[PDB]
This record gives sequence, structure tokens and C-alpha cells, in this order.
Amino acid sequence: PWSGYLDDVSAKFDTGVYNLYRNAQSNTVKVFKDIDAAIIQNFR
Amino acid sequence: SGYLDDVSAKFDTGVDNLQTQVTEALDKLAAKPSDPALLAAYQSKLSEYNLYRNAQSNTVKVFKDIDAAIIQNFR
Amino acid sequence: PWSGYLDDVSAKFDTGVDNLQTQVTEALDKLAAKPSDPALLAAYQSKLSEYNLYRNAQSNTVKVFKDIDAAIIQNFR
Amino acid sequence: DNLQTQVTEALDKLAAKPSDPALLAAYQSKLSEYNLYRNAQSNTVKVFKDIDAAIIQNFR
Amino acid sequence: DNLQTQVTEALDKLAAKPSDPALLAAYQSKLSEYNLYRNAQSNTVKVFKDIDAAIIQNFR
Amino acid sequence: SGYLDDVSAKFDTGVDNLQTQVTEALDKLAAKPSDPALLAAYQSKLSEYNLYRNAQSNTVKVFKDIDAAIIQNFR
Amino acid sequence: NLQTQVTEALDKLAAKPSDPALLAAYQSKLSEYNLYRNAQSNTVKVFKDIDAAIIQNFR
Amino acid sequence: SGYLDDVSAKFDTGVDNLQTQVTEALDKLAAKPSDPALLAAYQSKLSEYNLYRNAQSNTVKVFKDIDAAIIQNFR
Amino acid sequence: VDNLQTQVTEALDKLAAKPSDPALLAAYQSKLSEYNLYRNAQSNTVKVFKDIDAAIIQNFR
Amino acid sequence: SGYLDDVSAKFDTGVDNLQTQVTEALDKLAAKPSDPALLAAYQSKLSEYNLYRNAQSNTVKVFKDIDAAIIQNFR
Amino acid sequence: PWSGYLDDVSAKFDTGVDNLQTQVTEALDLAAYQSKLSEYNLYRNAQSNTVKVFKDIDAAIIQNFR
Amino acid sequence: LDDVSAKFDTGVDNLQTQVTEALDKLAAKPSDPALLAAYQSKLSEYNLYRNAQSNTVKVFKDIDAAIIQNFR
Amino acid sequence: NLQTQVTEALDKLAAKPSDPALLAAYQSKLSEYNLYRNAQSNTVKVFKDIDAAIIQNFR
Amino acid sequence: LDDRLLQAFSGSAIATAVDKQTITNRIEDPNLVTDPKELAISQEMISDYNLYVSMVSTLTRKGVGAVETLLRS
Amino acid sequence: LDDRLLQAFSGSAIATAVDKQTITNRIEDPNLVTDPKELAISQEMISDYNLYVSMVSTLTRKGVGAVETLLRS
Amino acid sequence: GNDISLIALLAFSTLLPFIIASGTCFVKFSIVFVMVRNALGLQQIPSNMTLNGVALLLSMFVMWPIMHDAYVYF
Repeated sequence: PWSGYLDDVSAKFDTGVYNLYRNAQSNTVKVFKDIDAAIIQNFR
Repeated sequence: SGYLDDVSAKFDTGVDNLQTQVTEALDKLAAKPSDPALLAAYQSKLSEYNLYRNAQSNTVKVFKDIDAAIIQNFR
Repeated sequence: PWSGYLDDVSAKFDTGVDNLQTQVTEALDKLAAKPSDPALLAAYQSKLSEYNLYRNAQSNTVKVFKDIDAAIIQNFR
Repeated sequence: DNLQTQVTEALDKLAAKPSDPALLAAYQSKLSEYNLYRNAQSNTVKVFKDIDAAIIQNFR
Repeated sequence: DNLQTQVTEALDKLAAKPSDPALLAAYQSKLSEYNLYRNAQSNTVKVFKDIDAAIIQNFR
Repeated sequence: SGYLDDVSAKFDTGVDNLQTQVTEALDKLAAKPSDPALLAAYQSKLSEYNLYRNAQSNTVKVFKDIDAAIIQNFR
Repeated sequence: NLQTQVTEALDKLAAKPSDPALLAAYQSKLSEYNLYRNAQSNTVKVFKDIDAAIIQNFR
Repeated sequence: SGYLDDVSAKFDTGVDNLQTQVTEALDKLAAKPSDPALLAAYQSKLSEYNLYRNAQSNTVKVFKDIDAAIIQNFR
Repeated sequence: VDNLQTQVTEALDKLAAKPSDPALLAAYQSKLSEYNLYRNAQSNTVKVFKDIDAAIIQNFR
Repeated sequence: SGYLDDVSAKFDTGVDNLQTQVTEALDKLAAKPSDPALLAAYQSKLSEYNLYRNAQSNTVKVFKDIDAAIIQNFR
Repeated sequence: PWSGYLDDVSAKFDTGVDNLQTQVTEALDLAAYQSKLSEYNLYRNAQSNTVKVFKDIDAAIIQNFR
Repeated sequence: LDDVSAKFDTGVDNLQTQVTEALDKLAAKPSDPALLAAYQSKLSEYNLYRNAQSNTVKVFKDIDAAIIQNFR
Repeated sequence: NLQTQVTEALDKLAAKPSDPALLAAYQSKLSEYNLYRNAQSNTVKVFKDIDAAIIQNFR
Repeated sequence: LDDRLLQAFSGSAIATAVDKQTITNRIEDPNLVTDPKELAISQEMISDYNLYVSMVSTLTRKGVGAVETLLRS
Repeated sequence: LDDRLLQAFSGSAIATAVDKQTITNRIEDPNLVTDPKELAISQEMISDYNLYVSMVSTLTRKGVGAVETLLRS
Repeated sequence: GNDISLIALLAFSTLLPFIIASGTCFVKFSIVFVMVRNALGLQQIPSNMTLNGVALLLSMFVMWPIMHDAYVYF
């Protein structure tokens, strides 16, 4: 199997512990995508 | 085949479990799109598949720029 | 190693906030253990915000200097 | 040269986990530092190798 | 040569499914390689047949 | 009828039916833009037709550039 | 003759410059004409350069 | 008189109404910029006006480049 | 000459009144483009003809 | 003063007070950025100033091209 | 004290709205605060775009020295 | 010519340093808008200078090169 | 003279290389100076070649 | 004398013929044409060849020119 | 004395070689390639090498061309 | 070797044949054969293109040891 950095964080929640759990999890995972997507565009 | 195929396969060979996880995870949600347990999981895999594809594409474009410069100065 | 100039201008941002680099992942585990605590939940929002801007401000500047330098080294030709 | 070897290694870390925000930033630098050096060197050789051509075209 | 054959074959697959990324990346890589080859070949052939002229202008 | 017409036709012959499906879908949705089952069908067909037309153009452009880069060495 | 096809491809496009099915045809035809006409001028120069060089062996 | 005026004139004579159609449609909209019926009619008039002016200028540029080549080979 | 030299000269003076007006750009770009070719296509032939007279006089003495 | 100095002054004497108006609108706006009545005006003047300053520079670059080629045929 | 043209332009906004910087901080230490917070957000946004445009106009001209 | 380069440095005399001070201060609080807005200006002015400096030397480089070929 | 025009326009610009009006006024001078200096050198070459041809012709 | 000259001629002819082919083979191998590391050498290899043949055809003409000038006149 | 030619030539040769290598070494440093200040100083350095070598080349071509037509008859 | 070694070698190759005419035995050989032709009185025949031919060949055997010793030194 394989687990990237996004699941470095998401799995913390499943292993840490309801909608707050689900919503807070999803927003945090989503915010990191927006940080990475910026750098990938400066690559060029 | 050449050097550009090689640097791309580094990414592909570097993450070889995800190629299937996306198809498997998509199939679970297709049967039950209303279940958070599957929906929340799929979100992480789809977002991961996106970054892999973009970084893999921009990297190849930069190397073909370094190659196209030198080839002109052969004249 | 070959530590050029662009390496310093990146490290200049890390070394100015490096006390926070670990502090971000520390708060995540606390909150992940209890997402329903407002005291933890409100504090985390500030640290995550600071981390986002820090990374974007590093990456913009390390492009600009790549675009100055690449101008001058055309006129060598 | 270290710069050639140093980029090859930063690339190999990203190939393992391209989604880490800390790993991506590191490679962006080394990939920028590598692109300039290749260009500055290619131009300089072109310059020098044509001076030696004019200096032969002049005398016959 | 294989390269000319292998580039033609890759195009045909994408044309039937231009919306699949698994085929796009394969075409991006190969096409970006064929054009660098096909340019580098042209300059070299020219350069050798320029010497073969200069080598005559000295004696003519 | 040069080579570029054939390079393009390779896409049009495979996707040859897409022109007719998109034209048809526009007419069905236009009768009642509110039917949800009609909207979802059109979204995919219009997008599938978008990437088709874009990917075709860039391929002709790449050959246009290598072709001009050889001919300048006729001098 | 190739001159007429490119001209007439322009004549359909100029009447409706927003139909993409016509643009994709004109992009093709206008490119081919560009490469052809450039390839002829260079080739003529080469043949005219050889004939002039010969005369300078004697003249 | 000139051949590049003919290439441009080929467009101006086909969409010849556009020069006045765009001017008129704007004058109406300024009377009630809130009317949805006037806006929708204007969007397409302005959009069609853009694609024309670009396609006119790129074509003129390409024809100049062909002529600009032959004039060098006179030497 | 003035038939062409005037087309180029006066169209610029129109553009100077509204450099931001596209019909004045469109009607200008074509003339300024059409002028660049005429000046180049003249100058080369003046050289070519005068290069022959120099070669005829060179060839005898 | 030469010819390329004369070509430039043509644009400055046609667009005689745009340079003044820009500093005036900018000077007023800087005192009260929250007023929408000032923003709509300034956007027009700044944009218009841009195309003037940009159009000017492109033509000087074309006329020194036509000249530099002719003073080559002196050679 | 070498201040260039882009600094002279930026200084116009910072000199036209001189106290606002203290007012927003001082008003924090809510109807009044909302108006000051709103006025500050617009001021900073207008200042950013202006130096970008002037910076890009000049970068065109110098590209035609070549 | 040998003065053409130096002619730019004398106008830019401080600027080469101010960008270093602003960058070193920004790195301490990259979330302060008063520092970010200031830095954008001083950084932008450094781009236009370094670029406009390079294009000019290339022009004068080639005036000299041309003349010394006409000596032949 | 043209050289004194360029010389002082260059120094005037260096005081503020980000001013749009100073840049526009420098683009023309640096253009006009280049065309002058090339036109001049190319004709001096022409005149010395003419006298070089006479002195050989009468050997 | 002459037998010593035949050797100097023979050596140079072969050394050139091997270099001409050595370069061409770098354009067929795809790991060389598409890698900047291997391209940077090709630009030097292709440059050094040009200078050698250009110099050898200049001096040998001037040698010939020095014989005509003694004999012809 | 015409042995001056040996002094002028010997000085110029060494002075040139030093500048060729210095330009090269200014490109092998990881920051002499990547700092604008140090790039701009390499542009002044690389212009001068080109003009100096070309001046000597064209002046010496004339000087020999004067002695040619003196002696030939 | 350096850039300046080309122009010194190139400049020498331009002036080469004047030294061989004025600082080499070829001057001696040339006169001797013309002196013979005069004694016989045959000033048309043999052609100078013949006498100057044999003379440059013979001089080669004499001077060659000095040239080989030099390029190997450099």
C-alpha cells in the first residue's frame, strides 16, 4: 500500500478519535492541496 | 525511448500503488455515493492523483527547454 | 554540495520561522485527538494561516530572481 | 559536479512522495539553479568557439 | 527507424481517446523527444557540409 | 492535401461521431434546459468536444515548427 | 493549384470567423502554404548561387 | 491599394455589419443595463466582435512573414 | 512614391488622435506593414544592379 | 533633433493632456480610495495611458528596422 | 534615500491616508470598527495593482532597447 | 563604454542594499501587510534597473564590434 | 551633437530608471545614435577602398 | 622524408574519420540526444572537429602558395 | 630593436590566457552564476575579451599586409 | 597554445616564402644553374621553371633537419 502527505494528516483523525470530525478533516486536507498546487505552478 | 521517458517513469514507478487505488476507490463510491466513509476516503485519493499528474507534466516541459537551447548552439 | 544564491534566499525564509516549522504539525496532532475543542480549534486556525502565506511568499520570490538572472545570461550569447 | 548529482537526488525524493509541501519547495530551487548554469555555460562556449573562427577567417 | 514508427503509433491511440490522461502523458513525453532529435539531426548534417565547402574556397 | 491534413484527420476520424452528438444534445437541452437528466448528458459531450478541439490544434502546431526549422537549413 | 485552395478556404472563413470547424481547416491550409512558398525561394537561391560561383572561377 | 488590404477587406466585407451592430447594441444597453433580454443579446454581439479582430490581425501577420522572406533572397 | 508615402504618413496622424481605437489600429497596421516590404524590396535591387556595373568594370581592369 | 524624435512627438501632441490627467486622477484617488465615482474614472485614464505608451514604443522599433537595413546596403 | 518612481507612486497612497494605519489598530483596541476595517482593505488592494501596472509598462519599453 | 556600466551604479547607490534589508525584515513576519507592500515596491525597482542595465551594454558592445570589423 | 545628447540622456535616466517618460525619451536617442554611428563607419570604409583600388590598378 | 610524410598524412586522415563517425553515433542513441549531460559534450566534440579541419586546410594552402611564388615567377 | 616583438607578444599571450580561465572559473562557482551582481560583472568581463582579441587580429593582418606588398614585386 | 598562437603561426605562414628566398641555400643553387646556362649561351632553355625546380628539391635535404628539430621543440 501507499500513503502520501495528505493521508499523513487525514489518518491522524481516524486514529485520533462527528460532523466536526468529518468537516474539520476535509477542510484541512483540502487547504494543503491549495498550498501544493501553487508551488507546482511556479516550477516552470 | 530516451532520457525524458526515464524521468517521467521515476514518478510513475515512484508511486505504483495509487494507479489502482483510484479505480478501486471510485468503484466503491459509485455503488454508495451517499456514504461519508467512502466519500471522505476518495477525496484524498483524487486530490493525490491530481498533484502527481501536474508535477509530472511541468517537469518534462522544463527539461525539453534545457535541451532545445543547447541544440541550437551546435551550429 | 553546490549551494548557489537561490538556496540562501529560500533558507532566509525557513530560518526566520523555523521555530514554527514543527509547531504546525504539533497543533495538528493535538486537534486531531479532539477536533471538538474550541480552544484547540481556534488556535490552530491562526497557525495554519501563517504557514500558508509563508510558503507562497517563499515560492514567488525564488521565481523572480530566477527570472532576473535568466535575462542577463541571454545577452552573453 | 555536485549540482548535477544534487538535482538527481532531490528529484528522487519527489518521485517517492510528490505531495509533501516541504519537499516540493526544496526541489524548485535546485531545479532553478540547474537550469541557469546549463545556459550560461552553453552561451560562453558558443562565444569562444566563434572567436577562434573569425581569427582564422581573417588570415589567409 | 523505430523512433519514427513508435511516434506514429502513439498518436493513433490518443486520437481515439483524446480525453484519457494515461494516453496524454505518454504522448507528451514521446513528442517532446522526437522534436529534439529531429532538430539536432538537421544542424549536424548542415555543419559537416559547410566544412566541405570552406575546404574548397581556400583552394579555389 | 499535405501531411498536416492527415495529421489532423487522425483525430477527426476517431472522434468523427462527436460532432453529430454535440449538435444533437444542444437541440434536446434547448427544448427544456431544466430537465436534470438532459443537463448531465450535455456537460460530458461538450467537454469531450472541448479537449478534442484543443489537443488537435497543438499537435498541428508542433509539426508546423519542426517543418519550418528544417527548411531554414536549405540555405 | 494550391494558391486557389488557400484563397478559397479564406473565403469561407471570412464569412463566419466563429465556426471552429472552419478554423481547424484554415489553420491546416494556411500552414502548408507557408512552408511550401518558403521552400521554393530557398531552393531557387541555391541553384542561382551555384551558377554565379562558377563564373567566378574564370571571371 | 495593396494585397494586405485585400486580406483585411475580406473580413470587413463579410462581417461588415458588425461595425454598426456593436455600436448600436451598446447604446441600447446603456438605457437599461438591468434588462436581462438586452444583456443576453449584447454578450454574443461583443463576443463575436472580439474573435473577428484577432483573426483579422493574426492572418495579416502571417502573410507579411511570407513576403518578408522572399525579399531577402533577392540579394 | 507619394501615393504610398502619403498613405503611411497620414494614417499615423489619425492614429495619433486615438491610439486606443481599434479601427484606427487595424487601418494603420496594414499600411505600416505594407510599407516595410516596399522599402526593403527596393533597396536590394538597387544593390543588385549596381553590383553588376562594379563587376563589369572589375573584370576588365 | 532627428526623425525618430519627430515620430514620438506626434503621439505626445495628439494625446496632449493624458499625461496630466493621469497624475490628477491618481492624486485625487489617493485621498479617498473608497469612492466608486473616482475608481471608474481612473480605470479609464490609466488604461488609456497604457495603450498610448505601448503603441508609441512599438513603432520606433519598426522605423529603426527599416533604416538599419538600408544603411547596411551602403556596405 | 534613493526613492524611485514606483516608490513615489506608492507613497501617494501612504501619504494620502496617513492616520488610517493607526486608526485601524487603535480602533481594534463594532459599527465603527467595520467601517475602518473596510476602508483599510480597499486601500491596500488599490495600492498593489497600481505599482504592478506601472512596473509592467516600463518592462515593455526596455525590452525594445535590444 | 567602460563607464556605461558604472553610470547606473551611481544612481542605484543605496538600492543594492535596501532590497537586502527589506528581505531580511520580511522574513521575520511574512504576514505583516506593511512589510509586504513595502517590499513589493523596492523589489520591483530592482528588476527594472538590473534589466535596463543589461540591454544597454549590449548595444554599445556591438557599436564597437562593428567598427573594428570595418577596419579590415 | 548627437553624442552629447545621448551622453546626458543616459545620465538623466540613471537617476530614476523606472520613470516612464525618461525611458521613452531614451529609446529614441539610443536608436538615433546607433544609426548615425553605423552609417558613418560604413562610408569611410567605402572611400578608403576606392583609393586602395587605384593604387593597385596602376602598378 | 617522404615515407615519414606518408605516416603523418595517414594518421591525421584516420583520426578525423573516427571523430566524424563518433559524433554521428551520439545523435542516434536516444539517451544522449535527450539528456543535457550528454548534449553538453556533443557541443564541444562538434566544435573541436570544426576548428581542426579549418586550420589544416588553411596552413596547407599557404604552404602550397609558398611554392608557386618561388617557381611561377 | 626588433627583438621587442618577443616582449610584446610574450606579455599579451599570458595576459590573455589568464582572462580566458577567469571567465571560466566565474561560471563554476554556484553563486557567480546565480547572483545578479555577479552575473552583471561577468557581462563586462566577457565583452572585453571579445573586442581585444579581435582588435589584435585585425591590426596584425594589416601590418603583415603592408610588408607583403613591399617585398613581393 | 592560445588564441595568439594562431595569428603568430598564421602571420608567419604569410611571410614564410620571403625568408626561404633570403636566408636559405636556395639562393645559392639558383645562381649556379643560371651561370651554367650563360656559359653555354642557351638563355631560352632550360626554362627557369625547370632549374628552379631541381634547386628547391635539393635544398630540402639540407634544411629539413633544422625544421624537424623546431616543431618538436615547440
